[PDB]
Formats: sequence, C-alpha cells, structure tokens
Amino acid sequence: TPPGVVMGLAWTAMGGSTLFVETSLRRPQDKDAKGDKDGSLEVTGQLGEV
Amino acid sequence: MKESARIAYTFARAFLMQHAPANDYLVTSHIHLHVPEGATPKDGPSAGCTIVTALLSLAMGRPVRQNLAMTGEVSLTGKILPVGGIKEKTIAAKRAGVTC
Repeated sequence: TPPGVVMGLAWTAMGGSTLFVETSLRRPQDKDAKGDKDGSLEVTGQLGEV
Repeated sequence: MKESARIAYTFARAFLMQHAPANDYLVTSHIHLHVPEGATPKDGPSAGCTIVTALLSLAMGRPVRQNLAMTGEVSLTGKILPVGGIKEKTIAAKRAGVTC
C-alpha cells in the first residue's frame, strides 16, 4: 500500500471483500503559488448523491 | 477532459523545462486549443497523449511524423494506462489506412 492506497474491508452483497481504496492527486496543485483555490474532488466509482 | 487538458498543460511545461531548458514556450505562451467532439468521455483520457503530442508539436514547431496516431491517458508524469474498446478502434483505424 504505497501512500494514497490502502486495503479497506467492504461488506459486499454476499460476503465481504478487501477493496483497495485508491487516492491520488489528479491535476497539479500548483495552479498558482498565490492561488487560494480549493482542491475540488472529482469522485468516481458510481457516485451516489448522498 | 478538463482534467486531462490541464494535467497535460502542466506536464508539457514540465517536459519542456526537463528537456530543452533554454526554451520557454509552454511555461510562457498563450495558446487557444480545440479538440473535436464525438468520442465517449470514458475513452477521452486516451486522447490526452495526443493532446500533448499536439501541444509539444506546436511548441517546437516540428510537424508530427506522418501516418501515425497514438492514444493514452497521462498522470502528469507521462505513464500510460489501459483503455478499452480496442477491437472496434483497430478496425475503424485500419479502414483509413493508418499504419502506426
């Protein structure tokens, strides 16, 4: 599990599975050194509204 | 595509300072760009390497080598990741005679 990935238990519909959550910077942070902009996330994996 | 576009803008900046430091094109030169619509968004990252190939091509000004096409995702480092639907892509590409 190199940083930004880790195993995570999930209670699937039958049994459970060690789904590996994955996380990574997706577009460089340095849009401006002075920039105050937030790191908006772009979720994937069949996102629900809740 | 905005993610692939700016991720490619940055890595192209990074690649230019990494390879030809004397040049300052991607680090400072305004560029309008356009990408034709039509492809499904899921494969659109596959086009990002093409995006870089265009940007750097204009950067140096060198024409791209003729009769070749490439597709692949980029993660601000230049590594490529798998893209689906290859059986349809290769046949439709062959009909135009592209060989590379």
